[PDB]
Amino acid sequence: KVPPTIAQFQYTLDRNTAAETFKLFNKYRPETAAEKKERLTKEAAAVAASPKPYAVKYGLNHVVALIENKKAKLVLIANDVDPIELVVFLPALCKKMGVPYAIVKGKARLGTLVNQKTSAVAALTEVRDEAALAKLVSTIDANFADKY
Amino acid sequence: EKFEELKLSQPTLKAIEKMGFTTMTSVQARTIPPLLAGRDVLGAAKTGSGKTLAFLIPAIELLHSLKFKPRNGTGIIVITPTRELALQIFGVARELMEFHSQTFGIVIGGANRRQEAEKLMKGVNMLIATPGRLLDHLQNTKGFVFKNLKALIIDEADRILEIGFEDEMRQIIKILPNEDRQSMLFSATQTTKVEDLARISLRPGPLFINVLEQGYVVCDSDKRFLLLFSFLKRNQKKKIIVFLSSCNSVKYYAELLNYPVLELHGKQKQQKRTNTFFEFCNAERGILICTDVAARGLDIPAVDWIIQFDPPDDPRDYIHRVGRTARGTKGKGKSLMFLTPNELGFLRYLKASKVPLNEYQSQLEKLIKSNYYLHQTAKDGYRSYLQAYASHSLKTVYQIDKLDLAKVAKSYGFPVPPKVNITI
Amino acid sequence: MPLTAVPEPKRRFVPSKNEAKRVMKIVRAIREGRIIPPKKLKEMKE
Amino acid sequence: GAYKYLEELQRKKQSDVLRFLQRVRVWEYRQKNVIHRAARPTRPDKARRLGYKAKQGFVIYRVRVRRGRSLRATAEERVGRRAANLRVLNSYWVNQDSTYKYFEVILVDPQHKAIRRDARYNWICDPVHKHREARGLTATGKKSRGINKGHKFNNTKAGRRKTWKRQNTLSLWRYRK
Amino acid sequence: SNRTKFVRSLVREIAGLSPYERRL
Amino acid sequence: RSQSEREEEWLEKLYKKHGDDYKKMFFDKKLNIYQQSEGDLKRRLLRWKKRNG
RNA sequence: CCUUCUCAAACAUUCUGUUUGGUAGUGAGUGAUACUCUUUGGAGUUAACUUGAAAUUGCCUUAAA
RNA sequence: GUUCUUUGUAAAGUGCCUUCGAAGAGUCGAGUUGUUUGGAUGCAGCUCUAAGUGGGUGGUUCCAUCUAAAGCUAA
RNA sequence: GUUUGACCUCAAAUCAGGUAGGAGUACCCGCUGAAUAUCAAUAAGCGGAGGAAAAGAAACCAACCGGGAUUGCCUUAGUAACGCGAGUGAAGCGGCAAAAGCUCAAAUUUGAAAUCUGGUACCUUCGGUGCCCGAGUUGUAAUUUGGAGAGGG
Repeated sequence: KVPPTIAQFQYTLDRNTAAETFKLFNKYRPETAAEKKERLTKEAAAVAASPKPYAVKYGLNHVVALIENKKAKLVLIANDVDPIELVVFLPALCKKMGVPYAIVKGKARLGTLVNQKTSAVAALTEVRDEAALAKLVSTIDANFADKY
Repeated sequence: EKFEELKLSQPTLKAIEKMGFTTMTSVQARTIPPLLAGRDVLGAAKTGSGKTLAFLIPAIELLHSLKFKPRNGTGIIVITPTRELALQIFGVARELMEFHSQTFGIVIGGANRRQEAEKLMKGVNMLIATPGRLLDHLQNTKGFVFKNLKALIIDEADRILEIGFEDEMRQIIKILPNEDRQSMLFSATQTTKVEDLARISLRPGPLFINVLEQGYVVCDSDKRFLLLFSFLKRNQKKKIIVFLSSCNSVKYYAELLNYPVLELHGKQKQQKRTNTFFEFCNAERGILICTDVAARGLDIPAVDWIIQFDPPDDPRDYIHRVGRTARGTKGKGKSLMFLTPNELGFLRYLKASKVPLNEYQSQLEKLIKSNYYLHQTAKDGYRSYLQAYASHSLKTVYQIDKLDLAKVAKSYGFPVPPKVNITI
Repeated sequence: MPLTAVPEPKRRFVPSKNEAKRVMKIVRAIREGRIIPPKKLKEMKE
Repeated sequence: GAYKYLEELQRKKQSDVLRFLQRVRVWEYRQKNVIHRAARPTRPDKARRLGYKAKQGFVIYRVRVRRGRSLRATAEERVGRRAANLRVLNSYWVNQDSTYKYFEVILVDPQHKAIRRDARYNWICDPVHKHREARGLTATGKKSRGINKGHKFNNTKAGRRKTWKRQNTLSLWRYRK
Repeated sequence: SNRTKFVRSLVREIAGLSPYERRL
Repeated sequence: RSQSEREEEWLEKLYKKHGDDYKKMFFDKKLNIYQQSEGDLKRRLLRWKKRNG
């Protein structure tokens, strides 16, 4: 028994759709520090025309900058952020902007796929695979927004 | 006659020569000397007759002769009802000001209010303004230089009357100085209210000077661009003139099509402005992207189709122009009006004329997402089109609330509606 | 409609300048002989 | 940025959501020592606008002070006394109830080489900044000192004791005026 | 600023009414 | 001040591919890696020509 | 909850041309009359267009705990 | 002064055109209680608690001046 | 899974690299503080720094044809004001000494957390480089601090 704005968490994506979303997100893992460093060293050695890279967006400030621009297509939100005020308004912002959002249990689990110890949120803007993203978005909507 | 035959200043004559204009039109020849003498004037000069340059030349000459600094007044204020006409007038004036150090600017309704307010603090001496924004500007623009008023004129008095700005024009004139300032106005026709406004605004005795099947298609706001492209492709290599709301949209569409179609608008250089029209006329296969104001500049040559894509500046003006074309040519160019499903209310105006009627993407999305210049041009065209829709008089037929910005953006190739500061 | 402003910077439609700066810094280091290319590191792994 | 949303949410202090958050946080802190190390601030916007940065060298401490020498001043003094090797920069309120009031204070360690080499933060390493709260140089201390401009602070513009000394001294020149 | 007004409205809807505001 | 060797090579490539056609050079997707403006491109080309030819 | 049948021979001498065989498919929907056959027992073909992979019932255990 | 280096399609400035254009909340403020001032101000326990063309300081319809609730800085 | 991992939290190590007490005290800063108005924001007491400390670039002073960081002196002035009683007692303007402005929060680097602490081997050792480790995404660098400022030509 808490205010409606609270307890919107504890209702989350089911195991199957959550696993599917994690599998889809793992494809766009950003180049870790070691991989980027070695690739840059290789490029410099070769020097001693380029496609736009694709990666997931996870910075809370960066994600919020992408959110409200309607560029973000799907956003994942951790339900165990200690400063809950950082994420209480994010679902409402996404709903107002019409951007589908999914609450996934575990900030550590969210961060494990972006080479970070923890990550409050994760969002996707570009895609490689658009049909898979659309199907995942539809499934997430039908299983989360229409239910809760 | 020629402008060089007068006592005009050397920089003004050089600017005129660089503009490509050497001969003086009847209205220009009649009005330039009396206006340079400082006498007021009123007339029924129709749009496109060259009255803009005829008025500008005496005003620019006065600015050059007085040499007053921008901090010593406001120079010339030119009120224009339509945003498109205001932009065309500003572009024409820029050609003369290219050889003049006096500051020039614009105050257009619907544009960024803060930008115009900040620009007004620099003492603009060549100002093109709109009646609607002037009330708020004078009510809130602290420190705006508004006392000198070297010259104040109005244009398209009939359109102002139709819009109903007379109530605002009265207050603007009352607040405006009532001194030796030269006063003039022009319109397509003279009526009781226009004459009353002239009497109220003209202090001295004026130096009076004087000089059908309709086709349309119903298409969604998103499919309009693709429908037009398909129609042009099926009818490619022909001679067709397309009327567009704004010059920026014309440039964007021409650039997109070129990436066999020419462009012609009031923002292009006057020399190129005339050269493009001449080339289109003499090509026998050219395609022209232009606006209503530029088309009104000269009589439309023989054409096969008149694809009025964007809404016309004045429905009455277009309705009369189609009839005039139907009588001045034998091979009448079929008209192709585009009506939004939510804009079907225009049918009443068409029926009032009693004329017969007839009822005749990823590839570019990727290019927009990959090219910065093309994306910027598309955004500018979308903004100009929305502003032109805002600057309309048939508020019962055309409404921004009736248009889905997402569909318009899709027509322009943007996945999402770009930002626009429309007063919705 | 989106609420934000400041239209898209050119860098978003152009390869990052930071990547070029890092590549040129690595090139300078290689010229100074203080960085061994990974291909040479593979040989030195012996 | 999201920080604007955080500030706007914090503006409505008496909202039922913030009431629940505060009553949960106060109960959670009631089971901890009076002064303890905080892993991260609970009001990131306030700390960020107060000059706190998430880098090696900064420390966040939560201290509990009896309700009813201001409470913020007492908290700053206590944290400075406990954190002798750290310098108190600023502090902000985080919770209150009928029995206790809670404040969060951010501290910067001048010994860490990160702060020493930080051109924007190495100023605190100067010895003149030792125990800022002790001399009331902090934001709360300066406010309590009445340091400000205008007629409302003429008698306490800069130094309440200094003006008394100035108006009590007898200035005598070599040649009497 | 339109964005600031939007954020204020969003915060107003999220936070609901204060206990003293609820008396209205 | 001068131009870097890589910058000189990039300028030479565009000059060979488009000569003095600045407008055409602007739209070169696979040689104008950085979307430089016409003014910047022409200024750099003029500097290169003055320095070399 | 993985992922798709990636050339065989002969002649050729051209920095390699020709023949044979090798192409066994998500579904549903619309469609203005032509070649046929068993001629009642309905079956094989023939332009064109829409699509979320859309949809109501045609009588071998270390990919392990 | 003397000598080696720069470079990297690197960073800034000038005038013009163009599209945008954020601002310190348990804080200001009022109430009350202790305290200081020759100032009625400020300081301080606590109930409440403000807005963004908004807020503070001053007078005859308001007009004049700044943008507090963060911090550094030799003389 | 009658298991195995991600973190977060909490403890310990004769762990590695660091800092804190106290002394002195004329001046500085804060708290407290006597012998309803007066001795008094004094005497005494406690805590915290340096060669000076504090303050410092206005939610300022003024109602003028306006001045423009803080600080000290003369003047304002023993005036305004108050306690109208003994008595306390300002401040703007003016002249002089010396003058310096800046840094964050705030709008996306997302076409590349580009940032930083520590370990290791060298060198030109109040530091620099190659590699590794860790912090950082609940925001480390550049770009903006209202004098506006930012994306482009």
